[PDB]
Amino acid sequence: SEADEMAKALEAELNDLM
Amino acid sequence: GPLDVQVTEDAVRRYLTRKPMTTKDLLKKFQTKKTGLSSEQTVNVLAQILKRLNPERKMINDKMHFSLKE
Ligand SMILES: [Zn+2]
Repeated sequence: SEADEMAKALEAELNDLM
Repeated sequence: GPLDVQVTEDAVRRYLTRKPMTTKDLLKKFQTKKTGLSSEQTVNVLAQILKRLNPERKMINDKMHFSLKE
């Protein structure tokens, strides 16, 4: 789902991404 | 009704204070269909908020949940 993608993107973002 | 769904630290804090939530759980509270925000804008502002709040992290159902519930 899109929510799943956004969640991964958010969690990956928390690793100090963009 | 003067003074709707907006991605704010206040809102996130209130949700996380009520109960532990995963990243997916939180994202569901700020749907792009209501904010009009792109998925990228949503992820970006939520990231800044979660970084500042640095909520406790609890494992529930084998999944990490953020929590401000004591
Ligand atoms: Zn605690």
